[PDB]
Amino acid sequence: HIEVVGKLGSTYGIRGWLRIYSSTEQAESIFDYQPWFLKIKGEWQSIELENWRYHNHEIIVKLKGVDDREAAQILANVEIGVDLSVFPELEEGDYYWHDLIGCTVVNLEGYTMGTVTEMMETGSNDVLVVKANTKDAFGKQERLIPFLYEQVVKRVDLTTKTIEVDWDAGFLEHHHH
Repeated sequence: HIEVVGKLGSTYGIRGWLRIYSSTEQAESIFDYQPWFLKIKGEWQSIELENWRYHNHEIIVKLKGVDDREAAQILANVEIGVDLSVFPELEEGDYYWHDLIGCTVVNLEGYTMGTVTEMMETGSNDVLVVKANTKDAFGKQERLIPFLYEQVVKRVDLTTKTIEVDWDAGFLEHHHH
């Protein structure tokens, strides 16, 4: 279950913010987990993160119940932990699918197919449900693109949240040339 991933520091400002030091393998990664757990009196106390930002090469955090210098003072130097245990076994697809939701699909011709709103499994066939852009060139509202690696879905790039596919926009679409 719970594993240490950081430590709270000195209070900043007068409204509750305080510095942070994360043991997380890289750095900002401690922010991909919720809720957080502060070890107080040798016990894990759950706590919600509200926001965070940079203050001169120094990350600073703002927690839910903390709203002032004195309330943050109490938390100085306590360990932060998160629940890294396994997630429930999915009855459909895999966790990686979740990263495709919201990506933009563009075919080999550079045409923007729209934003993928859902991965749909109908039987043994998985399909990306793409919400076409407002009034796109071929009059389609939605596209069902087979989630097939190599022949249809060429690449996924979360760096710019994009999915490249070899899928015609419409019958009359012009090709490479």
